Amino acid sequence: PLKVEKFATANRGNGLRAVTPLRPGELLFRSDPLAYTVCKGSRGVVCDRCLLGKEKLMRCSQCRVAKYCSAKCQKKAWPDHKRECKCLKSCKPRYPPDSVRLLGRVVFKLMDGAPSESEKLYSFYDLESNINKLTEDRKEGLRQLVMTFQHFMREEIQDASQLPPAFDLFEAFAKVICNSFTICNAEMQEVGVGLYPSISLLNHSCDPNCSIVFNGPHLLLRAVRDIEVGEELTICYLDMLMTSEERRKQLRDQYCFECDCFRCQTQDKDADMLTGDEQVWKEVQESLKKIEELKAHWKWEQVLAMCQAIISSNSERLPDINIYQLKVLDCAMDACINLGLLEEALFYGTRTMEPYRIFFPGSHPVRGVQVMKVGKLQLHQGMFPQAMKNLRLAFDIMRVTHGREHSLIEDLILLLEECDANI
Ligand SMILES: C[S@@+](CC[C@H](N)C(=O)[O-])C[C@H]1O[C@@H](n2cnc3c(N)ncnc32)[C@H](O)[C@@H]1O
Ligand SMILES: [Zn+2]
Ligand SMILES: [Zn+2]
Ligand SMILES: [Zn+2]
Repeated sequence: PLKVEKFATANRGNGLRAVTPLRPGELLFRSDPLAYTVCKGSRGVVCDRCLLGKEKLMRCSQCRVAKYCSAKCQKKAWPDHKRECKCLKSCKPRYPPDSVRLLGRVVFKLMDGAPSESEKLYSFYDLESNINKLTEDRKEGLRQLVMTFQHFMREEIQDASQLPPAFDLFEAFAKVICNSFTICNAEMQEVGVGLYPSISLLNHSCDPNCSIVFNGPHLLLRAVRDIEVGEELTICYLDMLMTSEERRKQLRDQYCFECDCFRCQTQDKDADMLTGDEQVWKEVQESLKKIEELKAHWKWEQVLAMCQAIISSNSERLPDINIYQLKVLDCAMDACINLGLLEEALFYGTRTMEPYRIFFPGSHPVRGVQVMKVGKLQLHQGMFPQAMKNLRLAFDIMRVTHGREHSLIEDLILLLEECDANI
């Protein structure tokens, strides 16, 4: 029996609420995507199917765009790839926007696959589109995505008879905008995008009572606070390292609503997030656009070189509590780890630990994984009591946010065992 249920909220459309009391860590829903694809920067870096990175990937011989970690993944992916394959080939070397490839897989799944378990509570047809709130600028952008879709799908979709009944391409892209999920690997690197329509019932909170984590394309929804019967379930749609002004803009631009929560009313944590000299963090925030772009393409050496230029600058520096400085530190930590610079990684990672405690309150999967990385670096360095403390803290968080059903809990348990045997 389900612990959650769809309901009509008073002023946020449809939502999800608890049917039984919930405790921190309790698994509320599991889902595979209705449809998903690899994101632009991870294309050819991770496997199209399982979203794991490898040093060498096999490509699909027909289109040479889809790439896989194994013969098993390539064969298993063939049904959901067969029709897009003709489209990607005939449109080479033009590669579609991620949302267009995603919507292609939506159409093929809806036309050719059995009804999807991902739609059990809520279907793609049910999804909010926010049409009557879109600006003229947004509508124009969606009209270009429509034509991009029609161009890219020409080989497989000729007319409305190859679409689901009463299927409006404009309205479908509007649904995509405000219901796409960014998929991340175990290390919290962005690797894909997917639609999970039952999960799309969850409304936003800047201080949520639930959390989702991804294990490959599989999505786990867990409570991270006590929740009582009838209480609405919420997740945070946004990066925690954002000011209320930055949250207002993205929630307006992407989700067409204004947030009334306590954090937004009081600009909760804004002042701490923006400490240091404004001119300096303006420039660091500018640079982060290139840094994050490079990182989205796994270009670790260039990421590290840009981050070192900031972290160890000869010009003025920022406190580690500044969110842009914090972001640079994490990018440098993750680069060093992938480049095997483990002493330097531990240096940056340890510096993020107190800012992460402040900005990821309660149980948040992002902080749980960060602490696990630091303790793993400390274990490899022989700092056994210090590693053991952070590994236990990571377990305390990730037992709630990840849970037994997430394979990273297994990896963490082994690290805990290895570190305890040392002690
Ligand atoms: C993923 S859907 C959530 C389910 C949605 N309420 C529905 O009816 O299908 C995202 C949309 O829900 C609405 N929404 C989500 N969180 C909200 C909030 N905190 N306040 C008002 N509306 C919200 C916005 O319309 C947003 O674009
Ligand atoms: Zn694979
Ligand atoms: Zn192919
Ligand atoms: Zn808010």
